[PDB]
Amino acid sequence: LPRVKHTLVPPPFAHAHEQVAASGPVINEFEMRIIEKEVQLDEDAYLQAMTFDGSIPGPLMIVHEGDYVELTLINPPENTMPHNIDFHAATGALGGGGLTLINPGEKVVLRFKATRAGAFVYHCAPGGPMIPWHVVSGMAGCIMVLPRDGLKDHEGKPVRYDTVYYIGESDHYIPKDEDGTYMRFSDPSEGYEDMVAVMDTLIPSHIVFNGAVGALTGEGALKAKVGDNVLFVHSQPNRDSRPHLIGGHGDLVWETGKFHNAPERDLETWFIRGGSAGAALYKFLQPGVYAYVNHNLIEAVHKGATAHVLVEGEWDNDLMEQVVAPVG
Amino acid sequence: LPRVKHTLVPPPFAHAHEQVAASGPVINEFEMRIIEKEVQLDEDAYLQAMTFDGSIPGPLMIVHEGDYVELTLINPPENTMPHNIDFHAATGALGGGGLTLINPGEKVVLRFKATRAGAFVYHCAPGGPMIPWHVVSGMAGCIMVLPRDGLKDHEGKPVRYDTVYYIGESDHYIPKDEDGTYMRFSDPSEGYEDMVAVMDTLIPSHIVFNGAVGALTGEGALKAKVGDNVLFVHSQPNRDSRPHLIGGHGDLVWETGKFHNAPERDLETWFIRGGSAGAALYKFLQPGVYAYVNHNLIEAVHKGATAHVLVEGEWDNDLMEQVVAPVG
Amino acid sequence: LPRVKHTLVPPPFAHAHEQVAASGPVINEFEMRIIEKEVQLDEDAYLQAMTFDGSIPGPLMIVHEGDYVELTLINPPENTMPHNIDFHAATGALGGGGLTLINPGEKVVLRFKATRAGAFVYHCAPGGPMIPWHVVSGMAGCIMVLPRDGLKDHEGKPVRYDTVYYIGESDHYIPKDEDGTYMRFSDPSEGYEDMVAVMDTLIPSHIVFNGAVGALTGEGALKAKVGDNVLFVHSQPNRDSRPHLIGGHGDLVWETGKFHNAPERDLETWFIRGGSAGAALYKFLQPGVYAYVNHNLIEAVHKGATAHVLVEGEWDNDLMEQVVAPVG
Ligand SMILES: O=N[O-]
Ligand SMILES: O=N[O-]
Ligand SMILES: O=N[O-]
Ligand SMILES: [Cu+2]
Ligand SMILES: [Cu+2]
Ligand SMILES: [Cu+2]
Ligand SMILES: [Cu+2]
Ligand SMILES: [Cu+2]
Ligand SMILES: [Cu+2]
Repeated sequence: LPRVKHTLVPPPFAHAHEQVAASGPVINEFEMRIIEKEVQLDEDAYLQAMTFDGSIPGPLMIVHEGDYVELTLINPPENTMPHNIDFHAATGALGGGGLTLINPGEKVVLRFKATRAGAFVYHCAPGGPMIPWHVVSGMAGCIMVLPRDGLKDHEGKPVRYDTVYYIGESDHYIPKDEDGTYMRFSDPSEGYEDMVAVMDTLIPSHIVFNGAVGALTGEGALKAKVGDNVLFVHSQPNRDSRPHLIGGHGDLVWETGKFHNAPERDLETWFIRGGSAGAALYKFLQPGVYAYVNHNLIEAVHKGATAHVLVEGEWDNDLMEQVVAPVG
Repeated sequence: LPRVKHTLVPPPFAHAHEQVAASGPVINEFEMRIIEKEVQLDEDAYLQAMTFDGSIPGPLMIVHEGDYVELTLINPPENTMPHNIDFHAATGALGGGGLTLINPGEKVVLRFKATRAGAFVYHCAPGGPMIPWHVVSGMAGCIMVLPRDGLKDHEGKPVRYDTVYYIGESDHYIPKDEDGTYMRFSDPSEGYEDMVAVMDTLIPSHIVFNGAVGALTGEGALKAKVGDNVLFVHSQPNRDSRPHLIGGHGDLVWETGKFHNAPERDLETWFIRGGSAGAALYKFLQPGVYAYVNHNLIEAVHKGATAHVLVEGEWDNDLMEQVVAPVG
Repeated sequence: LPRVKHTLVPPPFAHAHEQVAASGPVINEFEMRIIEKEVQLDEDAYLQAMTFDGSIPGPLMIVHEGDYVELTLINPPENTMPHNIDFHAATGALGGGGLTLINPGEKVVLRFKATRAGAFVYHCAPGGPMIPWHVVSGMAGCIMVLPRDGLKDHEGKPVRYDTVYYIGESDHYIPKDEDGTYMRFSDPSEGYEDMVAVMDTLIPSHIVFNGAVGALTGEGALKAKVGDNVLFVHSQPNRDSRPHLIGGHGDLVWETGKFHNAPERDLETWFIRGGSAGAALYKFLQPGVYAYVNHNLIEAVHKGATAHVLVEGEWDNDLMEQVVAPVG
């Protein structure tokens, strides 16, 4: 088979690809380095992060149904623990976790057949309590396996996107000291027992897109223009989310994320099950600012689950118009 | 276009309408007044409420797909803060929020095209932390945009309801003093910081239908008779719910609430995503008392998410019969 | 009508049955005894349990659509409270709860027509605060009503399972003393007020399959072989779950659990609404160990929602292969 070496890019962007496969099955070669590091989630809050390739979420991989995926996974000697990878896209050996456990100073190569079309979570899952802990420390991403002939709507008709954005949502459990200030540690292990107590409450201290509060706002805002059909691929490896595009809709939504299932239409809010990725297409109709949020608004605003989309184009008063401006 | 002025009625009832549109597109004129006021949620518990039209939820609006909606929104001078409105039914300007921000002593008129069929949440969303706070203080309702030719089942066949009820479910976060008694305040602002702490736990103190524990029980129980096809439109603007009609089913369920998607059948329990409205039709077969509940039973019973339906008619022993009464 | 007396077996197994009905409608006779008893959930944790037939979950009943179900329910004199049963499968009288309330030292016989195909929760629901309390003390099971002609896929084609397993997931709220140790009581009533406080937080202390942490692991692991099509019927009577078969998929998934609705395909993770049962079929392709988990991984690992499946057969390197073993 032909082998294609890909260069991953940081989320929310995606490496170069084509929606409709240009070839018959290929072996897609990917490489990722595991990076443990403290990251700043908010002005007053830090996480002892464990990442694929230095980003939360890990980068998006895009392949086609029937392709193979060959991952070189490296755990550099400066990391402090073993890691592995479980692809929900894959069949067998706990998604690949049972064949990819590597100590710092080791690498491994896993191949699997992308037999099923859909956006899928991949995440670290080293065993026992390590499993949730690695995941809630940021060790999860997504692979999108597109049908070879691209996406189809509820009627089996072609649908093409102009832009794909990968929104990784992650819940985190940062402990606080007696003074109510978030705690900081030398490394992940020193913070573990304090983090476990917060985990056991099941209440996140933070719920973020692209690894930090406000990551996808300001300079990081998503960009589009009126007329663009945009695919929003949204992962949540540990906890449910309820995405909503404020001022928009889900034109075609695969909330369970698997492309051979008929999508729903016209959704106001959809549902991402913890442990999964979903996808929604919207064609922008109005210019302006949009917020993409988890529509538990406390999670959106207090916990950090808000992104912005900035949309260029011309306003359509037939869709919406302020007939009388605020007046006494 | 023809203009139709509607008189809203308090939930769970709905203003006069016809399921199948009597006309081609019309401009539907609605007016609502914002009312801030303390409301009693339970025997020992009060909320500093912010409401559309003095009710939690705000009243149901019913229009048809392709109609326009023209809302006059008034913030009377006796209120203490700015408010706006975001219709999930609408396209652009954050659902209308970006064009409807009004100070006390102001009004605004917004028009939008109801381009998509479904039950949709509308809610206040003034910006930043104001967003969840206004919503969890009760500032949310629903608009139902029916297909011009009325509802259709999974086979595209006409389905007609005899009665519609709008069940608005709302989560609230009432703080407690050191003695464990729920706190009361002079106004919403005086209660804000205490309420924020409860919000951050993500645990509601109360989860209610129609604005109070027991609101839809006793005198407020819903009414039907055997043979009635009843549409239950159920909103939850901030948090998930899992409705269940005890002793019944969802005959046709649009849990994501959008009428051009095929409904599921025969559901025991369905799922309303926080930030959305869903709808379920049931044709009553047995007389008696039914409870309509959020089927997290702790939320149903301890938090307040229980309504009753009282159904007239004749019992059918073929469906169910007590063959042997309780005996030693 | 012909009468068929069934002998229930403890979960996760199912009493003898045939997927395709061998007959026209029959009256299915079942008997269950209510057993109150302390059960051990984990090494350090006990529950004051209330059970159908001495198991959490209660045993699986299997019938066909259009059959009748006739339950003899016995509350032996050694129990301390009244109990009843609500079948979500049934129509009228709060699912049968209104006709089955029995004191210790009493029995009752309820008949209902299994008019709707699907997996359905049954649970005790004696009234008011008793409702959630009985349920979270373990008093819930499942009845599966199969279409008379067996299961059909998304295209209406026959699908046959080789094995069915009933996974009952239950949330529990065990209180802790000042020393942080889980409390133990003489009986359910002595533990009630302490348990209520934990319930009101909505945070389970434990979330288990088959009634205990690790119940479906070790000796209790589920068994299959490559090529087996296995139906996983999964109930959760009070709280949502998000099942995932690690290293596998849901080939055909009815997450809302009702067999006349088209199933989704290729799911990584699916969603069981609290108050419902869902079902997923998977045909095993790789041998080895699988974990079946609630994919909130904190719930899976810290709270107890993990089961194992041990699968015999031959490994297929085309699906997955470790191309390079861990190396420096
Ligand atoms: O619809 N914005 O919460
Ligand atoms: O089915 N009543 O919880
Ligand atoms: O996919 N195992 O969490
Ligand atoms: Cu790891
Ligand atoms: Cu996983
Ligand atoms: Cu407001
Ligand atoms: Cu909204
Ligand atoms: Cu009971
Ligand atoms: Cu129930």
